[PDB]
Amino acid sequence: LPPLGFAIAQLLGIYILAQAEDSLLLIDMHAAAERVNYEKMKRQRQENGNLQSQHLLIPVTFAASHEECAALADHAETLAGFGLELSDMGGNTLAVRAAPVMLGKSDVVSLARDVLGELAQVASHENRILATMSCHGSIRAGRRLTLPEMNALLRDMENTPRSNQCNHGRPTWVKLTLKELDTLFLR
Amino acid sequence: LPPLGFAIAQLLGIYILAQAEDSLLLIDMHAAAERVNYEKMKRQRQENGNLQSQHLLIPVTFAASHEECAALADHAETLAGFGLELSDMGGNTLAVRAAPVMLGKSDVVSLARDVLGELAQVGASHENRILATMSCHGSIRAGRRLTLPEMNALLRDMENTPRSNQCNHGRPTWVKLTLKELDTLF
Amino acid sequence: LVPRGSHMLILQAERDSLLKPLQAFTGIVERLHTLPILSNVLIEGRGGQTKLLATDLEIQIDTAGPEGGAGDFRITTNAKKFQDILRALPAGALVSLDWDDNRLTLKAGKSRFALQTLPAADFPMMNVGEDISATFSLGQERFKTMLSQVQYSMAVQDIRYYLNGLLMQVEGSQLRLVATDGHRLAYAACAIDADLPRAEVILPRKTVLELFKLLNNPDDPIQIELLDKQVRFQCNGTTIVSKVIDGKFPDFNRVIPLDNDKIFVLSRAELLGALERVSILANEKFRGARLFLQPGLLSVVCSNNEQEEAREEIEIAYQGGELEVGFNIGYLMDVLRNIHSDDMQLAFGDANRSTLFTVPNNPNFKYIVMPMRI
Amino acid sequence: HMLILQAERDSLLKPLQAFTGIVERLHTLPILSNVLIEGRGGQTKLLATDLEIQIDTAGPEGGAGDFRITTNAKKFQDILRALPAGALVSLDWDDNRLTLKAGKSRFALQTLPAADFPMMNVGEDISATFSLGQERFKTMLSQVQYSMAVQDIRYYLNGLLMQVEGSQLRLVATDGHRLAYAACAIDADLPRAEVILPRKTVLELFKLLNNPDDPIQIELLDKQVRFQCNGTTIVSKVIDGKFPDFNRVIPLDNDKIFVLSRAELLGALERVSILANEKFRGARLFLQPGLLSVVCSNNEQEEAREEIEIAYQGGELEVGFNIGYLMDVLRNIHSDDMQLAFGDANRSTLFTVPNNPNFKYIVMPMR
Amino acid sequence: TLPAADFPMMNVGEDISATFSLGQERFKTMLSQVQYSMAVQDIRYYLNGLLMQVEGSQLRLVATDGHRLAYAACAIDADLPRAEVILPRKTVLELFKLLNNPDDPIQIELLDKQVRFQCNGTTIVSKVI
Repeated sequence: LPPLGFAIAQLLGIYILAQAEDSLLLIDMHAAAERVNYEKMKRQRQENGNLQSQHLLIPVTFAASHEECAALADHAETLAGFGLELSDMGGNTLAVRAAPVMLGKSDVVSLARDVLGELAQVASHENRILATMSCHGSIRAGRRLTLPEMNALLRDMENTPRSNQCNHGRPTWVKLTLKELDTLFLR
Repeated sequence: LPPLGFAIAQLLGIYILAQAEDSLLLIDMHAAAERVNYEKMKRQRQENGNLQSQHLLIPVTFAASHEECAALADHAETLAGFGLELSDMGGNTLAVRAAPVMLGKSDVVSLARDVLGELAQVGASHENRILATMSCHGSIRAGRRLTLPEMNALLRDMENTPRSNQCNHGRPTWVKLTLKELDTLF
Repeated sequence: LVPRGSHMLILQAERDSLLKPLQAFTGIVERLHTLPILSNVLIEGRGGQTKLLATDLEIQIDTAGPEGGAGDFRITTNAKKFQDILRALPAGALVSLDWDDNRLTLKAGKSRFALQTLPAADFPMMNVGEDISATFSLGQERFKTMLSQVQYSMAVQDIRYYLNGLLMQVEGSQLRLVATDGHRLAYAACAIDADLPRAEVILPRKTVLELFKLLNNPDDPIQIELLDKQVRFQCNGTTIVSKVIDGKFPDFNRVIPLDNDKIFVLSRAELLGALERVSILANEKFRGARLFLQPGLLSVVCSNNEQEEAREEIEIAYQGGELEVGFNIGYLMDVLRNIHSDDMQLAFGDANRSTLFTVPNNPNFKYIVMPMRI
Repeated sequence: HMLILQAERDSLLKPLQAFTGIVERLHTLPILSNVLIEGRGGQTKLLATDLEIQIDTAGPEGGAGDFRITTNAKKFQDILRALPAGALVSLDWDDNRLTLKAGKSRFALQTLPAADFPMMNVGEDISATFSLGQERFKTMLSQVQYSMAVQDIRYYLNGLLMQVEGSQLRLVATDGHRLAYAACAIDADLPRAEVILPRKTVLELFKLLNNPDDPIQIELLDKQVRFQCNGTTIVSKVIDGKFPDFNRVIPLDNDKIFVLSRAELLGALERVSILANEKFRGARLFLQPGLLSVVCSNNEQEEAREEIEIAYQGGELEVGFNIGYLMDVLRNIHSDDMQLAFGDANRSTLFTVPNNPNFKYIVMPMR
Repeated sequence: TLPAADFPMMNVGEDISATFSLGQERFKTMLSQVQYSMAVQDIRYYLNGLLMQVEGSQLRLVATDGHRLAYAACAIDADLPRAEVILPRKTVLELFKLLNNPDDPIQIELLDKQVRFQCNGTTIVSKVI
């Protein structure tokens, strides 16, 4: 009954699910589990004022080229409004002490560094701030898909999807029909 | 042994997909298994002069058209040579007590009917009924191939068995896609 | 001299006297490794006494096996098959181990087993450092209690590798176990019967779990020796040698808050049950739980995607100011699950900084969680 | 980029080849796969170890001023052997990289610090020191090696007992089913001492004894043994245990004694072994006055038989043997005649060299 | 022993499409020049072998595994029509063993889907691929 539902192999880096009424499909990768998993970040940006965040205990210091405080000290309200909270511990050293939970796993240094240089502007409304945060704070290249969530991940990605999320211009789920498989058997 | 591929899953009913160093490969399970079954049956026929047999629980309720019973009355030694031993129940019905191994798994009535209707007009003398006519089981038609620790066994079809590339007609039975399927994503 | 390929007795023992020492050497055996002999257990006989040994190149565990003489020997055999065979034998069955070339023969009842062996010279042995920086000992009950009080705050496979093990530190006559993931931290301490200079190691998580299994005699002590970047634990006739995590552990002193003013003591079991109840209708992935603290009342509230809400209240002996603070309910539940005391003391500052969990009249345990903004 | 070494190809490869034996190609410790090169005072030393046997030798000469490096033994030896006959090889040191330059070939190899190389804790308490010609030592080792056990459960049998008493040196080897005993006179007067040389040390020492004229010096440390010859030093641990009493094994009353041609018996065994059950082979010997018959049969009921004429009169005896235990002594002993002493099918069999008391070989027959 | 009645002789072909002969040393040199390019247990059964092709007075040996190819050729004392067979790898190795007389000639006959090699009083009949 439900369109676009299956779970097949996810060979090494491109997930595959084939039960959509005699037409096999293939999920892109975490490249899909990050584009679709972070459009709900835009949908959660409206439910409450700011992105739900966890404090840390031990703050994390990093390099922060040119101290990147031209984008942190002045732009502290919006930066805290999208989850990250940083303090300036010493000269040319930045210490993050709170990070959004939708990243979850780890490595707040990468998120902080590649979001600090993104908000260097001044319109004032930059949606791209979300996009960068999506590209690494998801299922990372590593352990294979969880079979308990193999089909569930595809169903959830499609449920909150936006019909070819097109983060890279490439359609995530590529249709390929039974007749197309029969045709591609070059005789 | 880096093989043809390493079977990863099923594909909607007729294909079995296997990952290898190149990409995932779509093996037409029925076609490739028909090829390998024909090959193995002929290899087991040129040697020992008969096919491997197997008995089984639950005979089949053949229903045995009239003259096929008389064909069974004709020397059933050849039928034992095809791996099919079957018995008469009465009137004009039969039931197979033993089916050849390498096919099994259903519809043994079709195999026995093919060979037994071939037993009419004794001349034999052709022996090319062991093809798709007797290979009218292949692998599973469209249902199930277990949970994968038998899929690789069919993925070992063409190792040490010839007649791989060109099928019974010329239609391919495996790979079309390479690692460069990213073009499909445009 | 005996005829070639004659079955030579090497061991005989009652079933349990063999299976019990074996069961100390399977939590470290990796059932499918790149080295076949790493899947084996080593049995050594000398002067009538037996030792069983296993390793994963990181943790080497040995113990005394059953008795039986007959020609000082060393064998290796597949740990899983051998243990399965022993476990499938009757409760008090007598087991006889023979050797014939590359085959080992178990005889028990009317049962033969022909297992295979690998050369003992091929078994990798850990090179134990001969430099000991500190040696001490303490009761196994206290050490196991401390381990259970801290081992739930470690981070499993974090990019900061030093936050995966447990910091074991000795200073003067004090032993301290500190565990911390990223957000939470647990600290346990006790007194030891020595005067040792300050030293510290970072025990790997697998070492922590195996050490937790090892502590089975509450009244007997365990001895800990800090080698040069190795640790040797010894107790119950069993020796564990373990590699350590090489790195600097974070300073937990700056971690611990010192000015939390809103303090109240409440039942551990009641609070844990309330948190378990309210977590049912919370979001299943991130689990935001809000605590409302008012004089005489503590409320726990949770909500999920489907606009469902759960709320419980607890009467407490509190009179200070109100405070609304968010938490990841897993951190709250872990301490209540792993602590076996009746009451717990909760100290809050403001909703932006650390919250202190303590056990009343127990200065040796501390637990710090920092809140989320939910 | 400091140039640390330069030498002709053979002057480096030849010292290296004294170390490929004891390097284990895949080992738990990474640096144990590396050879240690140590240059001091213009002299070069090459060293390797497996923590059981450490071998060191003098390498080439040259500048070689105060360096210590470790580099992968197999790759370095393979690169050296792949170079022309008289190539000039130069080793440069750049931090963590070793550059090998030869002709028009550059190799960038990874190195490991010498501070991490496990030098053996060589003992300094020498009990007995002696020396003997390398050829005699090699002959005795060849006479006794084949009776050693390989990867046996009783680890003390996975080696060779070397025993010095008075002016006599004895090598004993056994596997619980056969025993080889060799003895010789050495120009020394030592208190009775004995060690259990490991099998790997036995084989490496077999490789070492290449100069038939020069002597080899053997020193007994406290549970270690040092061999020195040809500018090469081998320090080996000894097996911890007490070796079996070989006197209880050697029979002294086997009366069915006869002498026969070693080559003829070896050929007879090689011919008859072709037809036998493979796992349990045993060939049967039938000893009757004037005749020795070697018979084999297999599962398929095929039978092979050879007969050898011998000078013998005392009774008859049928006895089964594993042909390996026979062919080993027939192949490694270089006398034309062999003297066989038999008891019965239960007792052992004594193989000796006629008029040579210094060699004995005992085999337990089967049923 | 086993009876000679059971031992199966091969059904030797009776239609000789082509017959030629050449120096054994030259054939061995060509085979050694092309044998290393054969595939070893490739799934393409037709590549685990050696294509022998005769056209006019030209004898040609072709081998390939998909990634490489070897071609050898020679002039033979014949005017045969174009024909080609795929000798199996085992046949190639046994024939490589067979060619032990550099001066004597070897005769090759292409039967119907079979090839017969004759030289030094030895005959080998093999099925083509």
